[PDB]
Amino acid sequence: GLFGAIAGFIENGWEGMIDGWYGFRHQNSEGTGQAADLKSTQAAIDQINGKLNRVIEKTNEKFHQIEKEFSEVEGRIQDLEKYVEDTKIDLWSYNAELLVALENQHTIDLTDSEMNKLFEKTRRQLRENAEEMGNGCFKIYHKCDNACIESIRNGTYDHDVYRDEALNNRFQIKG
Amino acid sequence: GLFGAIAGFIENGWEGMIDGWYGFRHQNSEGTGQAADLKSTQAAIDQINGKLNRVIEKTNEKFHQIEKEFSEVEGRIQDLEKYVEDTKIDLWSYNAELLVALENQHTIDLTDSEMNKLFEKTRRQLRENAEEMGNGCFKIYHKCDNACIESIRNGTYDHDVYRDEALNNRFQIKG
Amino acid sequence: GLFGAIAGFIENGWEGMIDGWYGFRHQNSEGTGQAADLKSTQAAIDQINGKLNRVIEKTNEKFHQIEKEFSEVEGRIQDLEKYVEDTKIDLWSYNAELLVALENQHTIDLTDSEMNKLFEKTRRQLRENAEEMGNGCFKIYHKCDNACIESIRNGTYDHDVYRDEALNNRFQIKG
Amino acid sequence: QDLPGNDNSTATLCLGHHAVPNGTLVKTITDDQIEVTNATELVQSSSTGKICNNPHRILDGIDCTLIDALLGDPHCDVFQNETWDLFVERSKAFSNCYPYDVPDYASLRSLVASSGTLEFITEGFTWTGVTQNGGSNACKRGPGSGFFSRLNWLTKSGSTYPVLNVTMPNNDNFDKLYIWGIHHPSTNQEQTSLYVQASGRVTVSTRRSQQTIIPNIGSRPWVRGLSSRISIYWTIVKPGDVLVINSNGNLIAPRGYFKMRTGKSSIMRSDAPIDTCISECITPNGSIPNDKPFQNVNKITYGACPKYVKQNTLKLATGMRNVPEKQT
Amino acid sequence: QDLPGNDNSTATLCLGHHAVPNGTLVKTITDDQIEVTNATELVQSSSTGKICNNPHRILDGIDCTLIDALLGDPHCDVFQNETWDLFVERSKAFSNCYPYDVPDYASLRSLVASSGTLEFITEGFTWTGVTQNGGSNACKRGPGSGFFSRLNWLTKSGSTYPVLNVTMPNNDNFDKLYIWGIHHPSTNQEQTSLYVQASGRVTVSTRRSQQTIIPNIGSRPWVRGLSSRISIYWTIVKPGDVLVINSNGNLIAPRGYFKMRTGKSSIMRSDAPIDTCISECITPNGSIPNDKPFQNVNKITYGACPKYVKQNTLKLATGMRNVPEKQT
Amino acid sequence: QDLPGNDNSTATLCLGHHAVPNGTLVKTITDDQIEVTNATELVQSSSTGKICNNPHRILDGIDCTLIDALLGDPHCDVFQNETWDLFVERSKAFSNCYPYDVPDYASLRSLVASSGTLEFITEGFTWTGVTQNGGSNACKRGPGSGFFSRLNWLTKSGSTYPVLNVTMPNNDNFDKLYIWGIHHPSTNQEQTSLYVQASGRVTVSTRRSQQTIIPNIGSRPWVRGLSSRISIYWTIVKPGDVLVINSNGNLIAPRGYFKMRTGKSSIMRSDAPIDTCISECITPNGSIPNDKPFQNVNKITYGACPKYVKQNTLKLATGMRNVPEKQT
Ligand SMILES: *[C@@H]1O[C@H](CO)[C@@H](O[C@@H]2O[C@H](CO)[C@@H](O[C@@H]3O[C@H](CO)[C@@H](O)[C@H](O)[C@@H]3O)[C@H](O)[C@H]2NC(C)=O)[C@H](O)[C@H]1NC(C)=O
Ligand SMILES: *[C@@H]1O[C@H](CO)[C@@H](O[C@@H]2O[C@H](CO)[C@@H](O[C@@H]3O[C@H](CO)[C@@H](O)[C@H](O)[C@@H]3O)[C@H](O)[C@H]2NC(C)=O)[C@H](O)[C@H]1NC(C)=O
Ligand SMILES: *[C@@H]1O[C@H](CO)[C@@H](O[C@@H]2O[C@H](CO)[C@@H](O[C@@H]3O[C@H](CO)[C@@H](O)[C@H](O)[C@@H]3O)[C@H](O)[C@H]2NC(C)=O)[C@H](O)[C@H]1NC(C)=O
Ligand SMILES: *[C@@H]1O[C@H](CO)[C@@H](O)[C@H](O)[C@H]1NC(C)=O
Ligand SMILES: *[C@@H]1O[C@H](CO)[C@@H](O)[C@H](O)[C@H]1NC(C)=O
Ligand SMILES: *[C@@H]1O[C@H](CO)[C@@H](O)[C@H](O)[C@H]1NC(C)=O
Ligand SMILES: *[C@@H]1O[C@H](CO)[C@@H](O)[C@H](O)[C@H]1NC(C)=O
Ligand SMILES: *[C@@H]1O[C@H](CO)[C@@H](O)[C@H](O)[C@H]1NC(C)=O
Ligand SMILES: *[C@@H]1O[C@H](CO)[C@@H](O)[C@H](O)[C@H]1NC(C)=O
Ligand SMILES: *[C@@H]1O[C@H](CO)[C@@H](O)[C@H](O)[C@H]1NC(C)=O
Ligand SMILES: *[C@@H]1O[C@H](CO)[C@@H](O)[C@H](O)[C@H]1NC(C)=O
Ligand SMILES: *[C@@H]1O[C@H](CO)[C@@H](O)[C@H](O)[C@H]1NC(C)=O
Ligand SMILES: *[C@@H]1O[C@H](CO)[C@@H](O)[C@H](O)[C@H]1NC(C)=O
Ligand SMILES: *[C@@H]1O[C@H](CO)[C@@H](O)[C@H](O)[C@H]1NC(C)=O
Ligand SMILES: *[C@@H]1O[C@H](CO)[C@@H](O)[C@H](O)[C@H]1NC(C)=O
Repeated sequence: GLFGAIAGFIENGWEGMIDGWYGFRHQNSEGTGQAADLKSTQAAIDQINGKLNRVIEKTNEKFHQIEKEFSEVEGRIQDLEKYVEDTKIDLWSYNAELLVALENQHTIDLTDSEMNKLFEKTRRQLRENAEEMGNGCFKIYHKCDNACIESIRNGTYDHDVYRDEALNNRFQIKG
Repeated sequence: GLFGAIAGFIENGWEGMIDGWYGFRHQNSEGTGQAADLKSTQAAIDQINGKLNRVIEKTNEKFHQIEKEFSEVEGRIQDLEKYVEDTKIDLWSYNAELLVALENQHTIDLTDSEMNKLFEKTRRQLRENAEEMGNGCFKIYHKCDNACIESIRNGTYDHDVYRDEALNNRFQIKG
Repeated sequence: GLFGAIAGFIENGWEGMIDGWYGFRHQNSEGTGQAADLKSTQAAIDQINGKLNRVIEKTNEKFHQIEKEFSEVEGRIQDLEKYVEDTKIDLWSYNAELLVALENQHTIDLTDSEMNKLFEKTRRQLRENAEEMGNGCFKIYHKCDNACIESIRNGTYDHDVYRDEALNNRFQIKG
Repeated sequence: QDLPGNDNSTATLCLGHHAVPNGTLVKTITDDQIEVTNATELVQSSSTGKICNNPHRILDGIDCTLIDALLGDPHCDVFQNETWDLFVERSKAFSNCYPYDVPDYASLRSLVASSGTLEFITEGFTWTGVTQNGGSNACKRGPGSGFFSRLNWLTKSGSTYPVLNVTMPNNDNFDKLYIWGIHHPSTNQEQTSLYVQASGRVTVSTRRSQQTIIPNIGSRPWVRGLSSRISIYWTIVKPGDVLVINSNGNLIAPRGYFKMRTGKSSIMRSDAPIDTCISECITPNGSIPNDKPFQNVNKITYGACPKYVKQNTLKLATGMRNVPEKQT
Repeated sequence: QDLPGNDNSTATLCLGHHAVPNGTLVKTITDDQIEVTNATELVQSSSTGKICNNPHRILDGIDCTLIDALLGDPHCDVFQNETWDLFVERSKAFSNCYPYDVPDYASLRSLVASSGTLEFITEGFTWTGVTQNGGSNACKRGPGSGFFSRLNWLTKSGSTYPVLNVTMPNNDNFDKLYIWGIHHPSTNQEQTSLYVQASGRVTVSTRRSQQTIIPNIGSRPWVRGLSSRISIYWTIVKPGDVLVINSNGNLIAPRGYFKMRTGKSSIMRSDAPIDTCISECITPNGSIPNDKPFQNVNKITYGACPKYVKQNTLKLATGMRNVPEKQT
Repeated sequence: QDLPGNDNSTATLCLGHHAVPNGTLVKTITDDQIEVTNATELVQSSSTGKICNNPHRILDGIDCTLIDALLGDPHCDVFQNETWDLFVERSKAFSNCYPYDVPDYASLRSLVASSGTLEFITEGFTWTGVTQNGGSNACKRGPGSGFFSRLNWLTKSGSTYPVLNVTMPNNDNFDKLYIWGIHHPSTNQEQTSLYVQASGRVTVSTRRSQQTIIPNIGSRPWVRGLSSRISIYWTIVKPGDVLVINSNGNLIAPRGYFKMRTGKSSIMRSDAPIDTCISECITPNGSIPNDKPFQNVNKITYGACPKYVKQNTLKLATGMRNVPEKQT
């Protein structure tokens, strides 16, 4: 969508992730593992619900209106009675059709955004110790065990702790 | 909003900033200070005004129309006269309600954008001499006095001047 | 637009680029060149066509309706016949005017996006071997001949190959 | 820090989003089939087929149309003084009394249908010099001949039909609806037999209005053994006004007034069954739930209903785009 | 290159945006209360309570309705040849002359109200053999009996009412509106006293149309001492056409024509005071400013007015989201 | 890894987008003139000026209006049993037979115009005791006097006009439209010369309805040598019902029925030339292409047409923003 994460730099989705809408898979010292991110999952879900409720808000009521079916042929007045209703229906139909198209388009960029926002947030947190591989995976240039992965995920990762190890592994090598 | 700066990576607003909508706060070896950015302030304001003017553009005029209040009971024709007006009012009401909702939603992402655009712009200018602390603050890794802060703000900062000092302070240290 | 690339960090367009909507100009050891990018050019064009087709989709047909021109003065019924049509026309006119304004606004951010998406994509591919000059040009810090420029363009550039040369040229120098 | 930080390994962290094997196609500004994770339908397209008799007061008309229930066709006597939020009128309804026609039938049906009450008050009209309570064999009431319960057919007394000139003041604080009529005889002979004058006349007026109708003599098609017709007219008399009925023959006089109220009542043609359940939205196809914003069941509705639309399906995506990881 | 000399230090630069202590809640696609820095109201919900007499030509009807000003009820003689952009009609207005009724009152009020002029031209109709200028005590003009200034009541001369057959050609290049009427007597005796024939008739026609009305005799409710009524009719005669009036009795003849124009004129029922100020938008509640796009004051409007909406407030956010330091 | 690449240099890669020298201004949410690379127009604002005779069946009325083609004015005899998807009615059309008027002309023109056929079936009505086929010099048919091809003017036979009482059952499975009328004489003498009774009467009825009209005697303006008029009325008789025509004089009787269908047919007033070409959308200004979604040619349309809008141009940007590099 507008941000280019979903169906963009993040090649495809994980049918395996049954516990949330956005999340982390990882491969480290102690093996591999997956974990939904619940804050962006809730952020995407709340906006979609808010949107949904506003569309479902109050069917207004109408009681005695005009006749909309006729059994005799009458001419002028019945012609106007049919024309009023036919133009009311075409106007409300254009309205429903434009509404779900703007709505759906927005829902698709809104979730694209939440994805990219989680990506950028993780990026900012890893500071100088990781590099973007460009497919939505960061290469972390220091030993990062499962508690380390869990601190990135729960937003408490301290980059400073690993900066000297990371910078060394990342740059120096032989060039 | 879609960009995640306002009410996102930038934790909260400054009630103290009374001179513009977006701006800078800094702490350097000479003191601390604040300064509104007037270009992004004008960019956000102009779009909102443009938007506003288009909504306020020309009330069209109507003179002799149909009767909208009756004192006797008449049946068929007066039933149609009420149904035409009631469906006109519900259609124009749906229109005003959808209009301000799309409009407001856009105004919120539009200003979110202007914020993030100022952030990215500053980022690009500091080149290799600063790091993002992830809360909308850059750590500048070289001595930057008040004229130096002012050059970043007025867009004339030359990164090259400070590159060797910055790269040293930033990387080398001990890892 | 929302992303700040077009008429933003990319100062202006190239009237010279007659073979696509987005693209690359370069300068390398082998000389200088220009080349349209056809994937983002197709992405921007397809969305705009999709949008266009939906707007042009099916004129619905109407046969016998009400009279819309009168030669005698009749009062009550003819007053209603004029009021129904006048309110139908103002409602469909508001609809056409809001439609092209939302549409156009979106078309402008949609193409702004495609630009910025090509920019970010290129950025991610060059990894540690280039720096953003902030005007939409990357400085590539290693010798990159025409086939090298071609691999960046056709998305097969391997950063690892040039990483040691790049990191050296980029950092070390004298600070 | 610690000491010579030698253990130089790396980790990989990858961000991603879910995908489902199924997925639903929705329309967009730029595409008309894009697949998303999940969607919800906004067009109610199905009725239960039954009119729920709750919360509105539904009055099943059975084989009476509202106008016959109003006039008082014998077979509709069940409906006297009845009230309704919605009068359902059935296609099977029939008339079975003196042949009549109502000049602006549609307005009278309208006006009564939204008054919502058939509450009838009898007034003491005094017709001097004519014979009251005429009846007919086309309007059998029980064994006997009869006529509409609410109208009073006056014919000559002995050898004269005088000029009737009566008045009835509206002294209450509400409007009064008076239904009355005129008799169109088949032959001049029938005219003079019943009303003596060879040309009758009815003038009904208030301070605010007047209607004078003259009968029309001639043969119409045989209907229930008769070629004559009566035509129904109505007069609303506001508080403080006064009815004056003046006739020379052919009057079908009122027996009092219906009271008029203001409410949410209306009438609907439907052969759907009424049933016990609560539903707010009524359609001639039966009630429909009003949880969705739009509906495609029927453009005729009573109560809190979704807005009728031409489309039969409109799906609102309620999830991100589906980009599956294989599809199993 | 640049030679630092001695300083080794860093600086911190932080970007941010303003916030206000107050803030306004607005509705969104995804939220219905989100707080922003500032908003502006789009629904005009209040009237001044006065009809500004500028720029449109407001004609206060005082206690005349437009139809009585048209016919020429004595108490409305002030309105002769008057013109208006908006005729304000007051609830206090009353009629005070011969009891009349206008069959399609609403169309005649409409048609005159948007013509916008009561300019009346007298034509030299010659009625031979009847008595002109009949008047009544229900229409007192000054001390005497009178009648509508613009209509001419003809009764018999001596012992005859001939067959009137007159003509008046439209030779000008504009349409002519002729108002005329018929007299419905209370009793056959009144009929023959005034018009001799026991049944009158009025036929008014052009090359393009014809109307024949026959009087209706009978008693109506006493209004200003009378039980008779006159009913008003209208005939527009296009350029080059010709009026032929033909009657046998009961004619209330025209004295000439009103001219018809085409304009922005209309009529409005309002008891609001007229005042001096300029306002483009008029509502029966008084004028309203038309700076906002929508309004919720009244669905009846004349002039450049905001579109009426059901909502009483709609705020357009004109600032970013309010995320304060402290609280709200 | 790679050995000493002696020269270590850099490259510059710059991303950009096209720009065009020309560019088009479009409206936006935030701006009303922003320049883009390219745009497409959504308002069709021009007609060819010709009504394409394909795919709809256009019937050019030449100098007959549909109602005269219906009644059968001699000069319109060409239109007998004709059919149309669109009947174009020309401003030049004229009537040229006995002066008539149709009380609800607009409904009769409507009802026939969408039936779409003038297919006329003659029925064997038997009028006993009157003289059929009356004609007039205002309705010349060829050398002779004549009358509407589809109506039958009955006058007295010898010294009597009996009471006509005839019937015609609808036994087919479609509705029948019967056009009939009444003759309004100029003078009582004309009345008695033609119809003997000094007051005629026509009553036409089915089981479901009835209309009684009485003639109106008096002089109207001279039209084609006559001061009399006939007024046209219509009666639709449903399957299984029955027409009963009953008269005492002044009847202009039907000669059979028009059949009514249900279709997409209509009528349009236009002096545009018909031409050969296929166009789906017809406007009284000529056909217009329906490729754009909106149109500003005319609010009157027949067929698949763009929605009429007040705007004469609306451009949908179909390209990015134009930010050129040179000057202007
Ligand atoms: C004027 O003409 C109409 C139509 O020609 C005459 O109507 C018909 O009158 C007869 C005799 O009253 C009706 O006959 C009855 O029919 C029923 C069913 O067949 C039967 O039960 C009776 O024993 C009798 O046969 C006939 O139905 C009726 N038809 C219609 C369509 O109205 C009318 O009588 C004529 N009137 C005069 C005064 O000449
Ligand atoms: C036909 O019946 C009506 C209603 O019964 C009669 O109307 C009433 O007629 C009387 C006598 O003209 C009216 O009386 C007058 O009332 C005024 C007001 O108090 C007073 O000034 C007079 O002294 C006299 O009492 C009465 O108002 C009137 N009422 C109504 C509602 O119209 C009518 O007279 C009868 N006509 C015939 C020819 O029998
Ligand atoms: C009732 O009054 C009307 C209007 O005053 C009379 O109508 C006029 O009648 C005369 C004689 O029939 C018509 O004259 C004709 O004029 C044409 C030329 O236009 C001429 O060629 C004929 O030979 C004939 O002279 C005149 O046109 C007609 N005018 C109008 C507007 O209708 C009518 O005759 C009077 N009727 C009675 C019974 O008194
Ligand atoms: C984050 O994860 C680490 C490892 O489990 C734990 O020690 C720390 O307390 C967690 N903090 C929060 C807020 O979850
Ligand atoms: C930017 O700021 C520095 C420090 O005040 C000043 O010397 C320089 O000229 C400024 N340039 C502009 C364009 O303001
Ligand atoms: C990319 O460009 C290089 C240089 O022309 C070429 O060898 C390589 O095969 C290209 N790959 C693709 C997919 O175009
Ligand atoms: C699809 O969306 C609707 C409305 O948000 C929700 O009730 C439903 O549970 C969703 N389906 C799934 C599988 O989440
Ligand atoms: C109808 O209601 C009125 C008012 O309560 C009552 O007097 C009258 O007798 C009722 N008649 C019937 C048949 O219920
Ligand atoms: C509802 O009723 C109408 C008329 O009977 C019918 O055409 C329509 O198809 C029905 N729709 C549904 C959902 O029953
Ligand atoms: C709020 O917005 C309106 C319209 O843009 C503006 O006139 C007003 O001054 C704004 N309020 C403040 C405090 O800026
Ligand atoms: C009305 O206007 C006409 C045309 O100027 C004039 O002849 C006539 O006398 C005027 N009458 C009055 C009462 O103003
Ligand atoms: C305007 O007038 C109408 C009718 O008098 C009243 O119901 C409405 O509340 C009034 N509104 C205002 C803002 O005065
Ligand atoms: C402008 O847009 C229209 C519709 O997309 C297209 O047919 C036309 O070729 C475009 N013009 C150019 C120069 O590309
Ligand atoms: C009109 O059509 C009917 C039915 O085919 C036919 O009997 C009749 O003779 C036709 N008349 C003319 C003039 O075409
Ligand atoms: C179409 O016809 C109408 C009425 O003749 C005219 O006012 C209008 O300007 C015409 N428009 C075009 C595009 O011909």
